[PDB]
Amino acid sequence: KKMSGRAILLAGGPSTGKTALALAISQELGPKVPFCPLVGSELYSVEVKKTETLMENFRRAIGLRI
Amino acid sequence: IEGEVVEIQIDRSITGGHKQGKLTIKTTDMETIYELGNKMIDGLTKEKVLAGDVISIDKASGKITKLGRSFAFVQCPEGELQKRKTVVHTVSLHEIDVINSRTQGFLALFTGDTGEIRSEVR
Amino acid sequence: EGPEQLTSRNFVTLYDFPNAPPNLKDFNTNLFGDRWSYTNG
Amino acid sequence: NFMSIVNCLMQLRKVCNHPNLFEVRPILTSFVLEHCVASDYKDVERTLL
Amino acid sequence: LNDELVLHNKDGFLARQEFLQRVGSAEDERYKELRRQQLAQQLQQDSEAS
Amino acid sequence: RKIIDTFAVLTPSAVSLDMRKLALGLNDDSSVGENTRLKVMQNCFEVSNPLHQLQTKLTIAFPDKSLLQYDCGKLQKLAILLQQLKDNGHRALIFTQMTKVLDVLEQFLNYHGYLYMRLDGATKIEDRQILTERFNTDSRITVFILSSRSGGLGINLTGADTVIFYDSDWNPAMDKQCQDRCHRIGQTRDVHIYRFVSEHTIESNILKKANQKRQLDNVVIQEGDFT
Amino acid sequence: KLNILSLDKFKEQEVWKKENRLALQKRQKQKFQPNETILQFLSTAWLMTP
Amino acid sequence: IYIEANTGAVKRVGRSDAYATEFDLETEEYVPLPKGEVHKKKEIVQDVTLHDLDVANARPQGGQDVISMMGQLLKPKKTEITEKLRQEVNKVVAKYIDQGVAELIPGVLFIDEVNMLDIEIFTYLNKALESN
Amino acid sequence: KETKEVYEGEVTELTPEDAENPLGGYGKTISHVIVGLKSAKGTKTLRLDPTIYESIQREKVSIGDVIYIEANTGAVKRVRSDAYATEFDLETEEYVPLPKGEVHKKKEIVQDVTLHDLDVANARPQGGQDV
Ligand SMILES: Nc1ncnc2c1ncn2[C@@H]1O[C@H](COP(=O)(O)OP(=O)(O)O)[C@@H](O)[C@H]1O
Ligand SMILES: [Mg+2]
Ligand SMILES: [Mg+2]
Repeated sequence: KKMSGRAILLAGGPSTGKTALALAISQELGPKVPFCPLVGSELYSVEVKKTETLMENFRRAIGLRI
Repeated sequence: IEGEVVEIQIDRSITGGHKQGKLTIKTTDMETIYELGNKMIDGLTKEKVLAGDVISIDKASGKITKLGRSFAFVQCPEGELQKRKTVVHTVSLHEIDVINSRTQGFLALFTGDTGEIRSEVR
Repeated sequence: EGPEQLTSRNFVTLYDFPNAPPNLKDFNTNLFGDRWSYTNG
Repeated sequence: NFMSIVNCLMQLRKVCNHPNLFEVRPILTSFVLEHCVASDYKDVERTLL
Repeated sequence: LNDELVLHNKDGFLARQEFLQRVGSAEDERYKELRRQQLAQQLQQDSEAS
Repeated sequence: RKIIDTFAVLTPSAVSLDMRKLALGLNDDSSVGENTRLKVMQNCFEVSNPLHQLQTKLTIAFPDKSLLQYDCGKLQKLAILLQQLKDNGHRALIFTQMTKVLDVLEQFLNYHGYLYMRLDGATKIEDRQILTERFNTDSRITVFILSSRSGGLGINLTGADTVIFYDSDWNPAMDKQCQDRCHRIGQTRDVHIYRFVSEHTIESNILKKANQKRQLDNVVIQEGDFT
Repeated sequence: KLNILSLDKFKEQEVWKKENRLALQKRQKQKFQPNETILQFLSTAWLMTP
Repeated sequence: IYIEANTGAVKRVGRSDAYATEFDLETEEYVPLPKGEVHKKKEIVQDVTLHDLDVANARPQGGQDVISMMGQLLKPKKTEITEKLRQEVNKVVAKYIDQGVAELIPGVLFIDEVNMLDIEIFTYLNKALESN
Repeated sequence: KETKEVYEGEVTELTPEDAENPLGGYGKTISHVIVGLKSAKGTKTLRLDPTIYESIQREKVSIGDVIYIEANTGAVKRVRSDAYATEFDLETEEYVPLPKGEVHKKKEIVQDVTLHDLDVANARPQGGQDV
């Protein structure tokens, strides 16, 4: 909980466990930490621009306990 | 509670805000009288209930159901004056999703005008 | 017993009728109107 | 400091009653974030018009 | 039943209690600091007056 | 109405007051007229709303009522046993060790429409005596829930034919004192005793201890009429 | 004799309590009186044929 | 009834059990009187997300008031949020966490099949990654 | 396509019929209402269930202007008349002539609707001051 904006991607052929790796990361992190899954095609909305949707997901990604 | 209406007395106070009701309802085995509150009277008066009718009443909802006029083509209801049953409400997951999206989203179940339900709802 | 077109009864309470059948009284009032009733005589 | 019998006691509590003695299923209601931003710019708007 | 139990305990129930007690300690310390500073101000004003 | 009652659950996660009113411009200070705002609010209040029930259901949600029976392992078995016992015209005495359990039972008992009463250490002596006297007679009152200490000692309950041990209390002496508060002299019917123990839990182990001490007395007391 | 009389008074006061609570339970609040001395309309539906 | 002071939400629990004998076929359900004093206070640790309390003042979901209902019905479509609202949200959240009332838990954003993205989204994500 | 039975015409007279109360009581009890109807070439008086009284009360029927009632469903619809049209100096109340023929009438009404009309009417709202 120190860094911010770190960006990694996992690259490989089909049927190699990339989505499985992401799901395992999410499940190991725990239900406390928010985790937003998405596909590339969701960013093409109808009523708002693509960048606004991406920023909405960015804001949705982090959480606050009060 | 289902049966054939035997009697109904109703008292309206002109320029008064409260009304007094009573009815007598029977089956082939039982026969009992009830007295009604406020919303029961109006519920019974919007659909004309007479002495030759067969009526079923749901206590939880207070819904009128007319099964037919016995006389004045349906056999008299039999058995106990009250009964219990089970009802199943079946609905699509998409409909549940649409209902909770917005307050007006219920209308979108028929007009088909709903746009990009937020992910947290699902 | 299923004759005629059913029977229902109506009544007025309590034991007093200030001016004719009160239902018929207000029927007579709305026949022509309050001012028309006043000017009828 | 020290705690060894309270473990057994509250374990007994959980086995006995179960879903209570700490919390119940609550009445869900929205968060009430209350600082707002309308009053911050209300003065500026009133000065402008 | 190991995995779901481990996950829910990673969320945990006592974790909320620890968070609440941390918040309680924080606001208690803030109140204590306010009390101490107000007492110091009163004492310095009293010493200045006399 | 039934569908909208059953399938409307979710509520907003965060709401901000002074924003709903500010959206329409109808507030204490706004660019709209001071009296023009009054006409529209009066009109809106005169306007009826057919979607009000959805608004209520989507703002505050209650966590059902039946799940209290569902969410405890002992409560389901207790309800089944109580229904079976009541259908056969029996009466029961329930025993427990924690006062916080009693009210937990009470809202449960009121959920099933049972006739019952209670006796613990916070009851006045005269009230206690009249309560036990009333329970000794009468039959509509079905179950009597007693604290294992205030009511666990010498008491002349006879009407109930069943004893329920919701929880166990360490040594078995108090358990035997509790379970003999029904079948002492005047019990004209067989007394059935049930004890609620959760499998694969700590409780079982505790129960184990008790039983040993029980047979302890069975190899100690040999007095009576000497030969 | 006095103590036996006292037990008899205990019995009579307990039956007094029983009848008192029975009367309290049966008293209820069925006294709305939504009639007054005003003009009231009565409607009945029945099928007589003697 | 059951009123909540923080939000003004009102819910009628139902008719009291005292008047349980007024109509033999009364449709209204009955509930015993609530236990404890009339005024109670509770402490909750409910979680939230930044987007949640951003959309909270971006567009409301008020509740039982007719004026709030019609206000939330006036605009049915979502819109782009100005950066000023985000900055005010950040300031409010910073004040909250400074006051020792809340804590911040960063999360993860997973994007499967990034090859569907176009050049403009890639450039904007490049710009937005270098944020705080 | 469906049929309807109609009694439409000009009111001749209307009167309740007092009768013995079915139960114990001290007051007038109306068991029928007699309504007379006259139209071109036809006239007929009818005895009706007194409970329909409110239908007159809500309809402001008056006497001798107009009337048009359905047979089985009950209720009454107030459709003044040319008989008293010129009687008043001036009036903002419309007048209709005497209905033609026998008071009792059989009417067959047929209409056609496309399914798209039914769908669009079901989806689209209607009413007055609702939100
Ligand atoms: N190490 C592994 N152990 C078990 N199953 C695996 C492993 N790696 C991949 N799989 C399986 O291979 C399938 C493809 O994984 P996924 O990541 O969803 O798609 P892809 O690997 O094509 O990106 C998954 O259903 C997953 O169950
Ligand atoms: Mg894959
Ligand atoms: Mg003894």
